Amino acid sequence: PKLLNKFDKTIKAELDAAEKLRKRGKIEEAVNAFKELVRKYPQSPRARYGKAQCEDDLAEKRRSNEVLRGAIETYQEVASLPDVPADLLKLSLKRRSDRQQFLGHMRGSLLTLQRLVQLFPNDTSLKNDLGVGYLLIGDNDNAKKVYEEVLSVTPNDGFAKVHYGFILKAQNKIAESIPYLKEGIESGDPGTDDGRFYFHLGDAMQRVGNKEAYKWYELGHKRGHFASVWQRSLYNVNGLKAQPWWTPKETGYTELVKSLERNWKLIRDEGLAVMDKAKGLFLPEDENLREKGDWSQFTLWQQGRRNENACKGAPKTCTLLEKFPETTGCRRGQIKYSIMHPGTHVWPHTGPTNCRLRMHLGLVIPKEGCKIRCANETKTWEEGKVLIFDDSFEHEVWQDASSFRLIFIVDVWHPELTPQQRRSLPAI
Amino acid sequence: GKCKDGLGEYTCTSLEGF
Ligand SMILES: O=C(O)CCC(=O)C(=O)O
Ligand SMILES: [Fe+3]
Repeated sequence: PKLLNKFDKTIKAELDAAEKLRKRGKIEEAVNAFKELVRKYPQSPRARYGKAQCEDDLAEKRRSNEVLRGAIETYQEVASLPDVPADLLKLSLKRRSDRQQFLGHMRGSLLTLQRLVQLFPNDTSLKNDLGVGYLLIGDNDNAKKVYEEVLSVTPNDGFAKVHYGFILKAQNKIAESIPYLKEGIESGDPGTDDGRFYFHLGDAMQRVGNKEAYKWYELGHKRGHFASVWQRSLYNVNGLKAQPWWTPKETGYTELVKSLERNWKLIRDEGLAVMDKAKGLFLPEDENLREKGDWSQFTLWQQGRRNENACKGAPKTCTLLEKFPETTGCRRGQIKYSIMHPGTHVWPHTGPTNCRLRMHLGLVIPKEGCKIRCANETKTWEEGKVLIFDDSFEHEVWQDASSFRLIFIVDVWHPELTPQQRRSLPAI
Repeated sequence: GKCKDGLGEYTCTSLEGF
């Protein structure tokens, strides 16, 4: 990579000396070394880039967002200098975007990537990076347009193929997404061996009835993406006891389970009252997990945060639950009423994390037509009784009764998680 | 969007620096 313009080649000796200090771990001394080069040579792009890299390393040594914010600006200063070589310009702004994403400045990272695409219009990899930027902010429409441009000039780019197929599947274009996901994974290009693409390829195949779906769950498991063929969560803590169905004693949460079963009728009655007098609080399921039917949820807690307006509708239930931080503090779970009507079939799916267990309390259960499968075992609900399963295992639900079915869903931390882990895991 | 019951989003967590 050509990093020295005409002037920097003349001071290459001073530049290499400072870089050796940064490479020797003496970051604080290399910071002042490159700062002195920037003072003496204010137009040197290599001296400016060296100052940015040292600020980057110092931000890690101290885990400082404020220091990294300065490095982000210094990387941009490199681009504003005259006669900057193309390799140095690309490297500074790409790293700036990467650090903007690390800080959560996703809007800023997008502008940096847009500037790179304008500067190097032929580099398709920068377009692929711009596509990821749109995906990180949820703009699947602009991401789709980007990967369509990449596939027009580079039709066999595997990175662009899997990301196009992911967007297609997200838009419920199930049958269309499969060739892009399969051929993209099979390309072996960097960035295509990702669990997210094995997950959605196998799920797309399941929804169209293709038997090849479980062959891809096998390969995903063999490559280290899934704990097993059945358990396909992607945000995991390794080593947690993996088991489809649990008993209350196994979870250790006996006091919560007894409290739910002893007081189940009051939980039912507050849910029925919301159905009758405030049905707008029940929101339709919005993750494209239904094949058909009507399925809605009324959420009291999410990501360990109490929903204040929701607890005004179920005040006694919220008061009862606030005694159990193992569920109210579960930042990777929810507490919610869940209603399902006849004619509903929920696609096989898994949750995102192995760090929770999911409890179901039966509230209004018709005598026939309702069942839930987890892994290879199908069960039914009982009014006033708790079922416990690990929803990181593939599960599927049917509702073919003659009236509605109402349950209460209570997520808890996996019992084997230490208190330190429950406080540090990013919320989902 | 949030990953409440499945893995529908490209990423399910948020970045907040260090
Ligand atoms: O039966 C329900 O209401 C929800 C089933 C389900 O997929 C879950 O509990 O995660
Ligand atoms: Fe589920």
